[PDB]
Amino acid sequence: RHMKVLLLGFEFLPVKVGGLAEALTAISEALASLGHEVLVFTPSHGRFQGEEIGKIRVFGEEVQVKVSYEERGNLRIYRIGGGLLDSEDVYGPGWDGLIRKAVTFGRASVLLLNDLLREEPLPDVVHFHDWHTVFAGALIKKYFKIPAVFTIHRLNKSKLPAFYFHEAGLSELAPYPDIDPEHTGGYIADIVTTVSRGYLIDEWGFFRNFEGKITYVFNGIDCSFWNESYLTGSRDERKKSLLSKFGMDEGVTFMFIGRFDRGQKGVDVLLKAIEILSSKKEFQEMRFIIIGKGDPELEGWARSLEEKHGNVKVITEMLSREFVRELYGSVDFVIIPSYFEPFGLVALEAMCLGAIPIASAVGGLRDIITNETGILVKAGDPGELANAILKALELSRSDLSKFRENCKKRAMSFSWEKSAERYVKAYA
Ligand SMILES: OC[C@H]1O[C@H](O[C@H]2[C@H](O)[C@@H](O)[C@@H](O[C@H]3[C@H](O)[C@@H](O)[C@@H](O[C@H]4[C@H](O)[C@@H](O)[C@@H](O)O[C@@H]4CO)O[C@@H]3CO)O[C@@H]2CO)[C@H](O)[C@@H](O)[C@@H]1O
Ligand SMILES: [Cl-]
Ligand SMILES: [Cl-]
Ligand SMILES: [Cl-]
Ligand SMILES: [K+]
Ligand SMILES: [K+]
Ligand SMILES: [K+]
Repeated sequence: RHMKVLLLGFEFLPVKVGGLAEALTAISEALASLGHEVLVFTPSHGRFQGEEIGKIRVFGEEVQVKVSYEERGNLRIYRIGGGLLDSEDVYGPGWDGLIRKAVTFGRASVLLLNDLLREEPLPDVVHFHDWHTVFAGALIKKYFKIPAVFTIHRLNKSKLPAFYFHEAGLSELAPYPDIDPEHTGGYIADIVTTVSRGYLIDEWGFFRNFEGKITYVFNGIDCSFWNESYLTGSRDERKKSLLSKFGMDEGVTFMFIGRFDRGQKGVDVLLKAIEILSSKKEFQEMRFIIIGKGDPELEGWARSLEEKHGNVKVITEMLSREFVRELYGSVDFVIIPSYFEPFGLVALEAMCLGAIPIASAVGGLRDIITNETGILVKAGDPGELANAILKALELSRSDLSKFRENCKKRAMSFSWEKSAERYVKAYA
């Protein structure tokens, strides 16, 4: 039953870059609330000012380690500062700084766990996340000999010089001049996981190295935040109103929310799909809201289409999640033309709010979006996307309502509690 878990993560609310902080906080809270004792080690990144607990030696120098302790029942959070762990640049500063920071975090973690073990038993498992925490995971397994579980949220696919493993005290893990840290993490782990069954398959070229000890464990979504109980009026009124607030009268509405970049989130695919459609007769019963920022080229292309058409709105400012929740709760479709997707949180947030997804058939999107709950399409293919948008527009029959309902039912089976229960089996 009850386990004591040591969870190593490189970000953790309130200190976040993208969604990882929130996902790790969610997991920890879920584990805790099932009754398990959960200790979290994570860097301070400059936000906390902890107690000195002793020195470590990193790259020929001494570093005084600091620790801030937050405790809430079975959930125990240790934020470790000292040297590079004080940089506010979570994934820095610079590439070299980052990796030195990750080594620093590895030695600092060992120090802390020794310090703690003076007064409590060893944890039953160490669960570390992403490549940044591999020095720490590998050192803890090595020194304290406890079962390790390695979870990959996103494969960085990059190598480090052996120098770093040597300096970390992990020479035995460095039999070549250059070493893939993700591969090392899978290698020393008793169990490896990633956050979706379709990403595990999309990356089987990597993950097959761990046949026999590899599985997937989905992430969750917070549907207590993402639901419609926060919105008023009916969906028609809201849409009628939003569109109008954008200069447009009613029409079936598609939304994209994403950074603007090449070969990732796929706004370029969508901007092209739109051009492809901007000559059909039905392009006129369609409204597009494009939200994000990044590549200037991609920005201009979007601003230009906005100008060319009184049918396209573009938002490069930053939207609060309260407001995004409003958008999802009022548009007809959300479009998710990713080139790859470890999990698919946006699809879930949208689905929790009755928006019907049209997504690339990549990674977790293939898991999440089943055939009664959204439309899937080849990634990278503007004509396939433009076509799907067309199908959707013809879909417009008040049995979009069947879809919407299926979307909600579905998205909500992705609870964090189920993730946690799943990780617990894996721990055991
Ligand atoms: O099981 C032992 C190790 O397993 C894992 O190692 C991985 C590496 O992380 C991968 O990067 C790769 O190793 C490559 C290596 O990256 C590359 O430099 C090259 O190595 C040559 C080397 O240049 C040359 O000097 C000579 O000694 O031969 C080497 C091998 O021919 O190619 C390597 C071979 O793939 O693959 C291994 C496979 O495991 C894990 O990362 C380690 O921590 C673990 O100890
Ligand atoms: Cl992200
Ligand atoms: Cl040390
Ligand atoms: Cl195979
Ligand atoms: K010194
Ligand atoms: K299976
Ligand atoms: K994701």
